[PDB]
Amino acid sequence: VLVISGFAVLGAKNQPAGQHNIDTLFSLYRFHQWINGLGNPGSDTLDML
Amino acid sequence: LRHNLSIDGQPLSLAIYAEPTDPKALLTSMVQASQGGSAVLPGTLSLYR
Repeated sequence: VLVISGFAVLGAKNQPAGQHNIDTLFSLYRFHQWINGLGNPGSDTLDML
Repeated sequence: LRHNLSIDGQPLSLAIYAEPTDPKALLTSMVQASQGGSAVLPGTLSLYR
């Protein structure tokens, strides 16, 4: 989903898509924690995400 | 006398325990994804049977 969105639904700071650094690293870590905490409807949540 | 203690400074009122909120459990769930098929290549018709 992240690559299909091309980091547009992820967001970025001062760069298109996303540069491989600490900002995107922390963003992805928090996003994965959110996905883990999503719960059972998380599949559909990512579906319309 | 001002702080309502004993002669040796021992508090005259027992301090409340203030029982903590204590931690909670964590949960995780499953996530699914969907895909389509590949383009059907027109099979080059051989001569065999």
